[PDB]
Amino acid sequence: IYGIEGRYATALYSAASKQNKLEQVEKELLRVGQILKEPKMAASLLNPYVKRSVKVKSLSDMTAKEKFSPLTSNLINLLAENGRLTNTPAVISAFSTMMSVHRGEVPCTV
Amino acid sequence: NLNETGRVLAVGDGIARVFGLNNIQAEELVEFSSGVKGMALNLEPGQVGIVLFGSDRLVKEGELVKRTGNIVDVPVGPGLLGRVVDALGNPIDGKGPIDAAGRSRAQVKAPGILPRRSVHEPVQTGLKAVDALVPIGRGQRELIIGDRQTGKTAVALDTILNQKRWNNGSDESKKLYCVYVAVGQKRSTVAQLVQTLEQHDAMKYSIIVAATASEAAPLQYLAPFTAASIGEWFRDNGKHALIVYDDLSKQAVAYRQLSLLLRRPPGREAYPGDVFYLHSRLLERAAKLSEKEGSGSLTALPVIETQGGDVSAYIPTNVISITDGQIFLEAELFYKGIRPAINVGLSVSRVGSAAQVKALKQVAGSLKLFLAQYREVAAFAQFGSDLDASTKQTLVRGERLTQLLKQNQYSPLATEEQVPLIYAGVNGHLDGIELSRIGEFESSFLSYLKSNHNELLTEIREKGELSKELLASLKSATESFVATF
Amino acid sequence: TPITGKVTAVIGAIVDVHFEQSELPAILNALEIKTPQGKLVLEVAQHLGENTVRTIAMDGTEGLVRGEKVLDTGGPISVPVGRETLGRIINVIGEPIDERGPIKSKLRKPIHADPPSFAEQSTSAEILETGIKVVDLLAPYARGGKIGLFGGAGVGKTVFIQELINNIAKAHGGFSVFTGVGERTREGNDLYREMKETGVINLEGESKVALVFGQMNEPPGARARVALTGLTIAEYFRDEEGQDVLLFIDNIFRFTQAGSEVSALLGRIPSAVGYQPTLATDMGLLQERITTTKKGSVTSVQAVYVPADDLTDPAPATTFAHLDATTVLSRGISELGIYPAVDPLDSKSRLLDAAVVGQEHYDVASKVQETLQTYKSLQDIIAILGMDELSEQDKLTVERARKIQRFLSQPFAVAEVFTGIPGKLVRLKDTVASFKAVLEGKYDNIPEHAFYMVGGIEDVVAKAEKLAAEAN
Ligand SMILES: Nc1ncnc2c1ncn2[C@@H]1O[C@H](COP(=O)(O)OP(=O)(O)OP(=O)(O)O)[C@@H](O)[C@H]1O
Ligand SMILES: Nc1ncnc2c1ncn2[C@@H]1O[C@H](COP(=O)(O)OP(=O)(O)O)[C@@H](O)[C@H]1O
Ligand SMILES: [Mg+2]
Ligand SMILES: [Mg+2]
Repeated sequence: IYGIEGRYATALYSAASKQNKLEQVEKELLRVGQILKEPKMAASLLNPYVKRSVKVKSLSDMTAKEKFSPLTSNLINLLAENGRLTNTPAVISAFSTMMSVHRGEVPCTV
Repeated sequence: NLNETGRVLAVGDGIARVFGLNNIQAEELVEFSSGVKGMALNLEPGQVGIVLFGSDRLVKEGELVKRTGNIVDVPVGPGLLGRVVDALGNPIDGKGPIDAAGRSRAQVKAPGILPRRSVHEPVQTGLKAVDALVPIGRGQRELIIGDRQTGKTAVALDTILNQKRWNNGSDESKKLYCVYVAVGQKRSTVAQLVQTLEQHDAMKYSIIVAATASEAAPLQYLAPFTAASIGEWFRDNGKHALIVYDDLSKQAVAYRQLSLLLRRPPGREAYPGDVFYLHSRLLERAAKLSEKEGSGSLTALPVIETQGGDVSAYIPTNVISITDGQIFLEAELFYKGIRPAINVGLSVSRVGSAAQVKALKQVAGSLKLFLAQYREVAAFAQFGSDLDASTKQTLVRGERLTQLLKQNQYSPLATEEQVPLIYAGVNGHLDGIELSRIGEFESSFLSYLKSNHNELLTEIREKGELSKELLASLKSATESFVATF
Repeated sequence: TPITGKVTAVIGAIVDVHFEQSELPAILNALEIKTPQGKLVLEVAQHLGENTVRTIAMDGTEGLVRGEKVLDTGGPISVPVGRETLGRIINVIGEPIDERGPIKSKLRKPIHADPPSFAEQSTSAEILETGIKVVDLLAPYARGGKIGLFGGAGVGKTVFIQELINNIAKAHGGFSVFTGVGERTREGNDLYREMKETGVINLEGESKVALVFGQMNEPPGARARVALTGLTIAEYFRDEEGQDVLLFIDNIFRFTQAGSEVSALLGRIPSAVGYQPTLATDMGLLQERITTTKKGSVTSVQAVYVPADDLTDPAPATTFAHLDATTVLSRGISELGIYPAVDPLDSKSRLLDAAVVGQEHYDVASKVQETLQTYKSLQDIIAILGMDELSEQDKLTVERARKIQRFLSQPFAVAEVFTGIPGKLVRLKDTVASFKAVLEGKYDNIPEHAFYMVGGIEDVVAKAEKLAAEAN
């Protein structure tokens, strides 16, 4: 945990919270973690042979067949836009702490 | 954990991307589990680029890597004298460990602007064509550029052999230790070279650094730099050193190889952008030190290999700009019988007469200028027109001076033997002799003085100059010999 | 348990193999793949990472399917060594290709091995008489030394070697190793005929030479390793047997050429001219192994190809430094009809020294060069003005020069089917006296034609007399 990296999820799920996709964005984010642990993935999520806008397309295959698509079909391109798919697992962790602050930050009148 | 260690991610072509090592320095030495050492040149967050000093068939993915904590250095001191070491400074001649006095880094800052002295000390190369036209000076770097199979190494080699005249002496400030740096050459040749040095008892004051082609590219690249530190040693302890690089042309090819393989963008002809900075921070390391520093000095004889006689090339121009002149050698002159084939037209010395011996300075003043006139007249008589007394007179002498400059390899001539010959040339005592006679004339004339007029040779040697009296006797000694036979 | 893997990519002569196990085979190792046609051998090149490796095919990769199973060998490509290889044609892989049964050898060493130590280096200055005028007079070869035969296409590099084998291999006494790297498959067959007829290689009897081929028809991987295969066999007789060996290679250029085809696919940044960055090293490791050591002597005759007749090309230009003798052929000389088209000027050797070939031999040679040189320096004038404008002294040197040049030619027994003239073998002793006699001006009366394609100096005067009867 740090802040800037943790804000990525909070700045993407922030909109998700308004809807309540924390489950579709927190459970999905968990996927990005396993994808990095995948040896075969390391040769694709960090391969400078693909491109800047090409590799982003192949991502959809791991975004429409993993869990992503909604609150993760944006963070996916962003996570692989600059190349932050090395220490991204740290961003997902913050989501678990930021996803719990959204429950209290709501008009609890009922 | 990974601060002092790392795991290899990829390896091939002498390159190894290791992961970890977040406390290793720039250009720091490292050691793999295999035993093979390596050098870190590219520092990146993801991985570290390292170059291998040995084969890479031993490194494999996931291997452990350890650091040395120290910048790649080499043993230095008198001990190396007569020994043959490699880039790193390890013995390769098989004659025991290297007994060094200190250890200095590969990359050393060039001497200061303040601690310098103008070059005034000559460097007897034993080559008449050289010591008369383009003299060498303790503290300068005289290039030896030319095509393959011309005589580049020759010039250098004979120089070392000539130093035997003073290294066997007692005086230190007069001696001159030699450092040959073989780079790109085959072990066969190096072996034969070192054999030749011994055949002349020249190995005792000579240090050799071997970086044959077979070795890894990083060795050939580091070879010159480490070798320079070896020589710098004398420079600092108030002694004189003479390093010869042969050749920087190969070194750049080697250094080009690390760049391309480390995926570093090429400049022109694939050479790294800073390819200039490769030879600049090398040659500048040799210079004459201040009296406060020790009056020490380091002379450099860089060697370059042109293609098809094209000096307009990328690497050669880079070095011509740094060196204090160059001894151009043409293949075409070699066959014509000019050996060594030194083109005076293009060979110059920036230090000039300052470095030349005072005695030899007198006997040959406008000699280089005269040889320029000769080629001017030689080209103009091509027309096939008759020549008057003037254009033929200079043509007669100019043609013989060129024949007097021809000297056999492995045959260095003292100063006391060069002065007399040049004397009889610039004046005009050879004009009345046939061209195919100049040959034996040299040997005969020398034997004449060593037998009769030997006193004069002894004065020229010690004094190193020509007095009003010495000229008189020398004048009469010449004319007397011409009359003989 | 045999280590096994699966293919992940197949681009040309480059196949990427992946291993599930956490144990990966080192570099320079072999691999095998089961096929209906036989077995395809691979060679590790570099570890791309992620338990994936990059390898170089040894044969055609047609039919290879992604994910196919790949078996590991456990050692770098090895080849049988010993007297058992003699009289047998070995393939790049190290298997018989002459259909005469498997080579039952005692030991089998790998093609990859480190170059001799500096202390192991042994130098020699012994002359080697070939019988070739333009050589034994100008750039004589040395015993157990390195020989190089540069030249463009169709200049006479092989035909030059063939003669060397017809004159040295016979009266040698040791062993020989011929290795055709990237050459006409046809020349190999005809070479086989010659070895049989001459009796150098007797099927029923014994033989004096081993035949290793990696012809151009074979893919790049093979054209790259073949040179190593042939060399491994010869270094055996050098250390193990410690006997004189003649190593004939043709052509050595294919070695770097074959490596520059794959360097691109390997993912290397092309150096200038397209050649791979590591040209100097690779070529280095090869030449450093082909040398004489304190255990045995080896005389190597390597032929080098010159792309677009350019000697400044990085390939040949890095070859000169690895040779004790260099004999360059210029197509500008062969077109004149002069053969061999040796260029006396460019040709160099290490034996051209009076302290070896004798003082007189040194002087005669030098005079020949100067004379030839003076003819070249006036060539520009000749085409423009002519000899009429040449001075008396210059005009005499030209004719004499032109006489010396034509005299350099020599009928080759191997090339008799081209010249229609029986071979002519000339001794070094007679050659020196011959030119020396021409320099003295003792044959300025004889016409130039009488010097063309002539063997012995006696044959010159003989041929001059025959031309008198033909004049009508
Ligand atoms: N002063 C000389 N007189 C006559 N011949 C010479 C002289 N110097 C050198 N040579 C001859 O020239 C040949 C090559 O000389 P040298 O070794 O100097 O060339 P090089 O510049 O070193 O070329 P490379 O760099 O390829 O070795 C040798 O065979 C030698 O005999
Ligand atoms: N000594 C020679 N005399 C005459 N012709 C020769 C000689 N050597 C080679 N040649 C010419 O070369 C041709 C064969 O070329 P080759 O020598 O095989 O060239 P490459 O060096 O490319 O193999 C022949 O037709 C022949 O005329
Ligand atoms: Mg040299
Ligand atoms: Mg051929």
